[PDB]
Amino acid sequence: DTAAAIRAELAKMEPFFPSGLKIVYPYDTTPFVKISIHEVVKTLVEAIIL
Amino acid sequence: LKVNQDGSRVLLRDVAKIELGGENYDIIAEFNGQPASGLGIKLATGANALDTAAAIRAELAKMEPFFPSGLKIVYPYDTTPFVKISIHEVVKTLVEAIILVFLVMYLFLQNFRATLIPTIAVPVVLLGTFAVLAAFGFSINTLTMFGMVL
Amino acid sequence: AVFVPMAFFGGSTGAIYRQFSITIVSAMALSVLVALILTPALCATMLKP
Amino acid sequence: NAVGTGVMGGMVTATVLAIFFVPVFFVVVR
Amino acid sequence: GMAYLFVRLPSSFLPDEDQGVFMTMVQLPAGATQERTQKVLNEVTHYYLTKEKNNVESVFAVNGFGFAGRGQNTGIAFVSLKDWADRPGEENKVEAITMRATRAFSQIKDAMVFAFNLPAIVELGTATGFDFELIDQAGLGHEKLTQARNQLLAEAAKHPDMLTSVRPNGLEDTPQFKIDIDQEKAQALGVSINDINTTLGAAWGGSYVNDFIDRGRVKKVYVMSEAKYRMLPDDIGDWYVRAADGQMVPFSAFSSSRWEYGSPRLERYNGLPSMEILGQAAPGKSTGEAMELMEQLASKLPTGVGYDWTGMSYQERLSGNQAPSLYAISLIVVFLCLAALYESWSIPFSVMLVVPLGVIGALLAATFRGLTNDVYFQVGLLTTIGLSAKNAILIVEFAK
Amino acid sequence: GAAWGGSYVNDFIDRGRVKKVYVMSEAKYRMLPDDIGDWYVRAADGQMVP
Amino acid sequence: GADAKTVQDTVTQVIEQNMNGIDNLMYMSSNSDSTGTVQITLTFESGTDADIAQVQVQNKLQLAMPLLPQEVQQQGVSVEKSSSSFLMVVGVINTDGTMTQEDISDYVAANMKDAISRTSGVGDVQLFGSQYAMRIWMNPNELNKFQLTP
Amino acid sequence: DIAQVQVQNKLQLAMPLLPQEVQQQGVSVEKSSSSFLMVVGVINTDGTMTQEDISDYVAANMKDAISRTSGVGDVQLFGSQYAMRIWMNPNELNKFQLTPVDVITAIKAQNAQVAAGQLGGTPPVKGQQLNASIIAQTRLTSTEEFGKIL
Repeated sequence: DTAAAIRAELAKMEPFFPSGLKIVYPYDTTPFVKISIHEVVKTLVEAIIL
Repeated sequence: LKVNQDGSRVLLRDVAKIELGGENYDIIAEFNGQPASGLGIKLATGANALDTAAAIRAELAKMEPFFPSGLKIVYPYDTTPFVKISIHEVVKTLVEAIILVFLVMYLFLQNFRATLIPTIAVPVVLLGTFAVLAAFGFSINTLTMFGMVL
Repeated sequence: AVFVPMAFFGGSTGAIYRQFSITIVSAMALSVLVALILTPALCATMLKP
Repeated sequence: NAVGTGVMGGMVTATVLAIFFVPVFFVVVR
Repeated sequence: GMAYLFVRLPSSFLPDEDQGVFMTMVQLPAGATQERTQKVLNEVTHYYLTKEKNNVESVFAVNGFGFAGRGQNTGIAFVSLKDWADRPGEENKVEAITMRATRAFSQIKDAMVFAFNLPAIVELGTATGFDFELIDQAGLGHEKLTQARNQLLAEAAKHPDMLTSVRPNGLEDTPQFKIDIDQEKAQALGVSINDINTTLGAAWGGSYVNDFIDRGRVKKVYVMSEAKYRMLPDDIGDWYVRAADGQMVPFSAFSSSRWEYGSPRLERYNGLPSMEILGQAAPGKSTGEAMELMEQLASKLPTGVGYDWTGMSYQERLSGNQAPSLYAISLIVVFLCLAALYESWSIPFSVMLVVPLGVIGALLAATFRGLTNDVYFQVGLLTTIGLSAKNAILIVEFAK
Repeated sequence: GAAWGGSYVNDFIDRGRVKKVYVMSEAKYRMLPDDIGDWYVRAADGQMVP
Repeated sequence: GADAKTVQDTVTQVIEQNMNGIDNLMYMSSNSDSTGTVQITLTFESGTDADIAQVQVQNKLQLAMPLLPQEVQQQGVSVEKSSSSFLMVVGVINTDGTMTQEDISDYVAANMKDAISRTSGVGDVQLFGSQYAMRIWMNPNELNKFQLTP
Repeated sequence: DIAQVQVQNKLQLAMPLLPQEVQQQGVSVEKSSSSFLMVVGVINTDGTMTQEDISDYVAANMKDAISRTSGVGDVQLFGSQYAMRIWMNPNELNKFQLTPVDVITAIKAQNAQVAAGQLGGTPPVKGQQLNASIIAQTRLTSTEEFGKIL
């Protein structure tokens, strides 16, 4: 939610940026949580068909 | 401010009018054209019941005795009588809805002895209701009292 | 089921639906329990045929 | 007023109606 | 017809129930004086006391204290109506009284023509339209910030089809006497830039110096100079400041003046300068309808200019977002419990079908009298749904 | 201190945003010990002193 | 005696830029009157610890307090659990002309308000008028004669 | 939270003891975690920007916002918001016979908001019709205004 709402403030900041300013994302704990889940809910589904 | 050459002295008094005035003369009010002052009170987020006003007329309670001649508290604007008259005119609504039921009750089963059962059942439950209430924080409100009758 | 499921204080208004949706369900369960004992108890122990 | 009104209005048309339809959309719902 | 009568019947939050109390706000123009405003507050107290002495108990007027603005320019008037009883017919009720007055103070040199009731529930009257905020997301200023506010207020004022009453908030922009010290022309004159300021400030703004005990109570000591010597520009010169050399020097000797422009109420929203825009939905349209437009009209605005919603338009509301989801559940769990003691999947239909019957009366009654679709009606609707199912249930039950 | 460490003086508005004013002296005049001498300080009498 | 701009740049900003890391916060709506007053307001999600919030802000302000001019500090800052909408309004009047707007207020400010503002009178108390203060009204002419500045 | 506050107040019983330079900088107390939660970087798609620039575009437009949102704790800004740098030349200074002290003293009095009152305010001479605020010195805004200091 913190990061959820970090890309909240930045959300609307992007429109008034001058030429040459491009946000870039090195380092990020997000995809983990995204891929940590996915690759579990799958584990749960499969354990069902199984 | 300075001791002058010719032996004399210049005091503040000599360069300025000196009197007790307000810290700011921006706001000035009248209660019916008569000059007056007052207390513009508020609340603290999620403050307490009228208890606030209950306890505003607590401090003022004992202040009145040492007031000089001419000082009379007056009460323009007040959320109190509402709560007082908002209740009253509900508890009445609740009582009446009882006598009302006692009647419809009678008009169907002629029997001051039966008609008395639902007469003993409704109050009971209401009582028990403020109970379960408090248990969840909710207070007797000018808004909680409706759902009571409804 | 029609009362309770509103107790969802959802929004600046739940500020009231809360103040509401419960006051009734309570009053109700009370009445249901009440109406379960005492009432049957009274109407059973109380007056003429 | 708000409270009561809708309460009454609805209650009347709910008694003189449900007393005829209920016996119906019950039989029917068989 | 139930759905019809239902979509027809309009909605609100809570009823403005007369609270034997209410208040009228007074607002004069730019650079108006405490005297001038007071003429207004007087014309206001006269009304309630003369042409309405029958309903009004007492007026409490305050000159120099609005809901904003503050200072000699705004006024408030806490009114206290007579006992509820001694005020029969709707004619003598708050809505009427405030109405008459609004139309009354209408014929006066300054927009204060108001008075109103206590928004149903203190601080919680966040249902009177919308709140718009214009932000200065770029290096722009008060110049362009407002300069894009007039330009927005136009686009919306032009088509009163989906937007009504779009204005700003007391920003005004009155003149200002700009004094400009000619540093050198003074540094050269033998006068410290410090003695200059404290002299200009102590004299025209006031200076909180020391404290002192006045009857066993600490209070402040202020230095400010008599009124007569600071009411007019020219007066700036009357002031002399000591020089290193030893002799006084007038202000006019080391400074020029000139009227400029500023804003007696610069504001901001989340760090960035801003400007608040208020307004009403539109005759027969909900906030949302009125808003989608407001977001568009802004897009036109210069670059940097941006927006956001505050209190009274930060959320989306009941009938139109809330109830249509929870109402689902209420009668969604109904088809449950109605199986927990029936078991048929089809039989709980009967009881369900009743629901509409009562809703028709409630909607009917609702429409006949002035009444609107609000919390209480809502509240009532549910209980109405209950009683219905009640009767139905038993009938169906005993049947079974 | 003002010369080799920096001195946070006043504030100023730079595009409608308050920011700081710093006094520190160019780099070239504070990279080496000997440079300590280059600095002169006023005297009561009126003339500088290394 | 400071203009909206000097009090927006000098105070409003040094206090807005210092509002960071604050648990819950929907937005802050600042102002800056020509009156020489500012009034940042912070709003928190419903149910947010009224008290802990009322304090977080009264401390992240300190990381800025020593930055406000000496005149604003010497005045004093005020942080609190608002409500913005009075809860009652006692007025005090002169039953005898022995009092006045200037007087009545002060009799209040120094004897009624102090008490009522630390009772159940939660939030804040707006005093319609002002406690007395020693006013020194300088005369430039006189001052200039004796060769003195404020 | 209560902890995050206790410490931010027992500090005050000391704050007035730190030098004026540390206070003028500002102290920072907070609910750390010591271990970043994400790191957005901002780059120059065009050479029109630079480390010195990009940072500042951020510091003055992106961080203030992101540090009072859900961006709980603190936000480390990789770089620094601009600031007016005055790079003194000792030789020059010595020639004109000036020390960094005159330079500071100079700035402090030529770049600063000064509160002057208004026209016809608070307690006015009855009959006044105009009421306007007075504006005096107002903080500098351009590298250029600073260059003209005397």
